[PDB]
Amino acid sequence: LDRADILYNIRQTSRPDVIPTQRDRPVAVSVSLKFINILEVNEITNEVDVVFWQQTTWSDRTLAWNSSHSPDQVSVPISSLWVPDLAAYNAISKPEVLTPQLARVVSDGEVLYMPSIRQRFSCDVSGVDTESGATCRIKIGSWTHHSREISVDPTSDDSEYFSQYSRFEILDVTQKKNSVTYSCCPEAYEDVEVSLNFRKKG
Amino acid sequence: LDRADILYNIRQTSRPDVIPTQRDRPVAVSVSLKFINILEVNEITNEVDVVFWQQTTWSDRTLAWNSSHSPDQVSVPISSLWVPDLAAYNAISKPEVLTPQLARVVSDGEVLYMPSIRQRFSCDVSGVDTESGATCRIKIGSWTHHSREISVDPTDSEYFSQYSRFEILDVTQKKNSVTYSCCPEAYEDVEVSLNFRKK
Amino acid sequence: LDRADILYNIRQTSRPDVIPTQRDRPVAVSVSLKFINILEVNEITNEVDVVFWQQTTWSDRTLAWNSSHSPDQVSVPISSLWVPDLAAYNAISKPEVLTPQLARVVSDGEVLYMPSIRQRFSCDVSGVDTESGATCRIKIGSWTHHSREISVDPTSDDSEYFSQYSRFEILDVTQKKNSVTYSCCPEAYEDVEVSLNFRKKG
Amino acid sequence: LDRADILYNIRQTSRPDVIPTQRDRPVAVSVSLKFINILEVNEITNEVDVVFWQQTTWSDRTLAWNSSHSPDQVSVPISSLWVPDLAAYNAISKPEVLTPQLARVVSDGEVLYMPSIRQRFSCDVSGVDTESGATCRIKIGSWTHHSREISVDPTTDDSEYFSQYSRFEILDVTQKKNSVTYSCCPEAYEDVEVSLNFRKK
Amino acid sequence: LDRADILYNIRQTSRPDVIPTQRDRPVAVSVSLKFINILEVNEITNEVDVVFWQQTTWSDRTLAWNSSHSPDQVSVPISSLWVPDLAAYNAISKPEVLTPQLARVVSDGEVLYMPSIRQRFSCDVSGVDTESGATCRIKIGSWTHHSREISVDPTTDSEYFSQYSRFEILDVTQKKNSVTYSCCPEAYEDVEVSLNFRKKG
Ligand SMILES: OC1(c2ccc(Cl)cc2)CCNCC1
Ligand SMILES: [Cl-]
Ligand SMILES: [Cl-]
Ligand SMILES: [Cl-]
Ligand SMILES: [Cl-]
Ligand SMILES: [Cl-]
Repeated sequence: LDRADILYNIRQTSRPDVIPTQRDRPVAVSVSLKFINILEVNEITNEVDVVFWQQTTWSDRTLAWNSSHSPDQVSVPISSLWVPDLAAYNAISKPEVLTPQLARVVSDGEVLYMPSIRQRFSCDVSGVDTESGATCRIKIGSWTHHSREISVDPTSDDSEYFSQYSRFEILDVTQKKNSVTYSCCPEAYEDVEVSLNFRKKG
Repeated sequence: LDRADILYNIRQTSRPDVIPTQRDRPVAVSVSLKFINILEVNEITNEVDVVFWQQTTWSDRTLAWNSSHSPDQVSVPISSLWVPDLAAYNAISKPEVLTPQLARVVSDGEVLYMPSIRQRFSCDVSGVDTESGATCRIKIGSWTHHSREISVDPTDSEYFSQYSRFEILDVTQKKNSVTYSCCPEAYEDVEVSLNFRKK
Repeated sequence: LDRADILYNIRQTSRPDVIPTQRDRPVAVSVSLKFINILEVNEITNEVDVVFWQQTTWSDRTLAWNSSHSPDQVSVPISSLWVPDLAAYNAISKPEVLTPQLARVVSDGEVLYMPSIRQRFSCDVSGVDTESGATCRIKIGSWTHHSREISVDPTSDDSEYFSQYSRFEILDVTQKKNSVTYSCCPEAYEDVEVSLNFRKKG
Repeated sequence: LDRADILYNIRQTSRPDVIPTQRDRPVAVSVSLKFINILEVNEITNEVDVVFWQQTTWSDRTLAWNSSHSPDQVSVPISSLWVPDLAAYNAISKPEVLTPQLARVVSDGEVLYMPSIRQRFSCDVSGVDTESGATCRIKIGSWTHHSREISVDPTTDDSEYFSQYSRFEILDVTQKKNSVTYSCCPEAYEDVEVSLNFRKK
Repeated sequence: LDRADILYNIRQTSRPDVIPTQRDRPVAVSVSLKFINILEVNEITNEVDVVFWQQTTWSDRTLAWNSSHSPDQVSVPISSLWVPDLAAYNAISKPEVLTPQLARVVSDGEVLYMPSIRQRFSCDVSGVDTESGATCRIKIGSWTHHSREISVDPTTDSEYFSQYSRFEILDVTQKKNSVTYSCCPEAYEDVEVSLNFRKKG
């Protein structure tokens, strides 16, 4: 197969509306935030404007092809793929996607989608101008798929991609798995809670 | 049936333009606002910027499937479904939808659509910096469907951000049904009274 | 007929690009503005930011159906209908439509379209902080259809739907029929001139 | 023919991607800006926010019909027509189109497209608060079509449509045709340079 | 062939989803920024708002046609072409494209795409109000295609820069880099554009 054939096959048989569950197990989605910038912070309103790369991976076996005498990977527009319906629970703006909306598909059906996103959050900005800094928690999970359909799991240097030119610096990033069960319903919705410990540079 | 078959069937036979009335009874739409944040308040202009989850439920029997050896529920893009034409009467900005535009469809044809919306409203901000607080009333109803086509009923502060400059004292919901001088028909709305104050 | 059949028939046959002229007479469009709010006024720049319901009615006989044992009216997306190409001649922002873009179609082919619009205008803001108030004139008519193709005519209490919470109050609204000729072309374009007499409550 | 037939024919045979050149001669595009308002001016940054009607005309013979016992003109969505790829070279915002995106098509294939546009420009705001005023020059031409494919010409009262309520007033509007060879490409690109001489009241 | 036939053929066969690699060599993409304006600078936040023409060229042999008794070039909507998935690594706003989204396709399959973009960047604004000025570095490369799939090269400063900017350009250098990230084995090529500029005195 060449790239043309693989991309034709994916475009022609793409069920972007269909979660690729295998044998009634959840789709395992990995999410890791790489912080790139902290642009605007307001300690009065507890609001932050952040840029991050959202490293997102999952398997869709319907995409897989025999890689013998074929490309190992192709770039696919996300409009031709099922993508997890991830939302930031404490976002106060729509995600501004700064990058081309393409994912990488490996011949085994692994998908890697890593958009650069600028987004505003409601989180704890208290202590931002102190030595110990602020801890801003960002929660990202499936909007409509509970734990039997989508599982979310966290997956380098926290500041490896962070802009040296930000007014802020990163002290620590932790990414941990949470679940919310709401009063209305019995099902749990999984999220990654990303704790961004940062401060204003002196 | 698997998810692929159910979602194919819905996509292929979706009449998103067709209100799913049964036996000439109105479609019963439930609306409950879960307040998440109060972001900007202006007591001079009487304007508020609010984030809420708009819990919206109704039945569309045309979506229903036999759930024996099948999923009980699927996630469906709202572009493939009829959705009530709800509007906030006192909104002064278009709703900014912060979440994926998917609904949950249950095998009995129940639809649950719960977008996170940021929107600006014209309401009473007077008293926001006092102990008793402000009461901001938000009215939501069908823009074009009268009471014989759509009924709206209330089904709320539990998921409010601890980091807001504001706090919720109380949320009350009433149903209103208004017949205007021009027309014979009644228009239903849910009136949500948000009593909040600066911390 | 049921709603499903009527909406199918309209979607299949509507011709949204085709002005429904009868025997080469103009399409009679009625326009009435119901003011809902006055949000921002600037007496220096002579600019106002207003919210209004634009009550718009006309007949399209191609939409009509036999109402015996059928609904008298349906809700139709405006993308499935011909709609008059109305513009505010003194608008300085695009109309922000706040409401679902649906019209009501009666079985005789009468259409009622009433969007809630927020829009900014260039008009006379002088006297806004006085007892007599400002008179801000808004002109609305067809962008491309002259008087032989579209006629515009004005169609309750002026303040009936006006927000009690506005910094402003309405003293009077008058709506009258005008015509504009541009220097380039011989034809007249009909408009409704809406005079909004309002003042600061102070 | 009635309007329904003409609009069906245009919609069914519309090649909006295809420049309607005749025998490898350029498409003659006429462009005239009618200024409606000057909303924000900044003499520090040399930026202006303007509203104008962009009167745009050209011929597309593929649209033409026999007008005997037929309408002489129809309103057509620009999504069903080829439109010149005009750009303002010194625009610093996207054109905000305020009006329905319809053009007039005459039975001979003449197209008239006149959107109301709000747009921000980088131009000379110096002297805006003086008697002689500022001269803000706006250059509009085809982004991708050189002079053998598109020619641009100014059309053959400057304040006739200008808002009486603007903080500003128009002293003069002049339009001149330029034909410029840029470093990237060997071909010449035509533009209309519109000089807006205006001042604060 | 006429333009209508060429544009039909391209629309029917272009494969916009398919990188036009030849014999498993990378697609050679050339990128050069022509700075048009510097609109807003903030030395406190280290943010700049810039307008530039992004001159972008590559070959797609699947677009080629016999140019004998045919146009040498056509204007094609980029939605009908494969375009490199270029991103500015230090952009903090989405690119605001100010120009019609058309590329030029030559009969040999060479593509020229040159949008005017307004975009905000995180870069070194320190020294902007001094004689030596600030040096703001902008890195542009393929978001998803590593060096075996896409190579990025500069073509070899103030020619199109607005005389009305509050700022002036002292120097522009454009040089080729390769970045390997810790997670993954492949290198991604980028053009690093160093914009040395200052406030006019
Ligand atoms: O459906 C969700 C929900 C949240 C809160 C309440 Cl009170 C009810 C339902 C849970 C899944 N994510 C979207 C919202
Ligand atoms: Cl690829
Ligand atoms: Cl599902
Ligand atoms: Cl209906
Ligand atoms: Cl017409
Ligand atoms: Cl061409």
